[PDB]
Amino acid sequence: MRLLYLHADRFEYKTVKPALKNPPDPPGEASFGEALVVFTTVEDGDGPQTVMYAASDIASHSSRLKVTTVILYPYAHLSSRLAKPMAAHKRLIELEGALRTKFPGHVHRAPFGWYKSFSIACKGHPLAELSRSFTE
Amino acid sequence: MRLLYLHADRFEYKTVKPALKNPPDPPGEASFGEALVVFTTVEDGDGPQTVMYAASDIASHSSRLKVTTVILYPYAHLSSRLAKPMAAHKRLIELEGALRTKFPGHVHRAPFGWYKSFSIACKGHPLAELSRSFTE
Ligand SMILES: C[C@@H](O)[C@H](N)C(=O)N[C@H]1[C@@H](O)[C@H](n2cnc3c(N)ncnc32)O[C@@H]1CO
Ligand SMILES: C[C@@H](O)[C@H](N)C(=O)N[C@H]1[C@@H](O)[C@H](n2cnc3c(N)ncnc32)O[C@@H]1CO
Repeated sequence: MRLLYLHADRFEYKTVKPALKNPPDPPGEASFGEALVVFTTVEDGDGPQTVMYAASDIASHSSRLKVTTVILYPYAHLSSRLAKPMAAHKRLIELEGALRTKFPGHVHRAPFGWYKSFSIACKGHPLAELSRSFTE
Repeated sequence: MRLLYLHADRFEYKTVKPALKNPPDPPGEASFGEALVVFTTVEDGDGPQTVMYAASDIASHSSRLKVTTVILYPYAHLSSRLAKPMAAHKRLIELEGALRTKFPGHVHRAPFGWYKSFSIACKGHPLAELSRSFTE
């Protein structure tokens, strides 16, 4: 699992066209205030332990930033070892569930399988932008 | 070299604090209209051939999108095999020079060595967001 932690003053996205033949999440759109935006690439070989590591780190980083909103934003472009679409959608479902057990704020899981337009205003401070890898 | 091609309706950034002890580029800020924003991570082992590959692909992708502006945005977070700061600044200088020989539009090299705040409005269409690796 490759992740990118963007501490944003603002985030919003809208799904456009389907990217997979059968996108497992309905289309949609959302906009946010301050939020840690976690760009998430599920990698071939992520399982439950990977998920719990990532959940723990996401919650601890958020606590550091004092953020109360976390967006889990599926992203196919952070690495060159992706899990297949089905497996990836499952791990993201589990990652959302797992993060709720470690983080008291708002957790928003963005839809998986769509091309999306997004806007972000990413903060300029030293820890606004960090990358993370998790494995098992 | 790891790259991320973000086809944006809009982009802007401002440098905040220094990130290296001696940032080789002066501080600054800029804002743009439509533009391909190339998030660039220089990897340990990039040389001249890597640069020319990336320049060729950047120019050809831009031609596909019919964009006329390309931002080369140094980014330390796309991979886990970075070149050292000096080497990376050099390759980005060369990448900017090389891209001018293949792409007729505006090429903006963002400053290297700063923490930055940025805003992007990234397009929703099928090729608005692509990743690329180049090696030699
Ligand atoms: C394209 C860009 O605008 C958008 N943001 C996008 O990347 N959409 C992805 C994810 O939502 C999802 N997806 C497929 N594989 C994966 C994976 N291994 N890990 C996470 N998501 C995946 O399916 C879409 C196409 O790959
Ligand atoms: C932090 C985030 O807001 C900002 N956008 C940032 O990443 N700043 C980077 C690059 O500008 C540059 N830099 C250092 N190493 C590299 C490298 N190997 N490749 C490209 N740039 C590098 O030095 C800064 C700190 O790593």
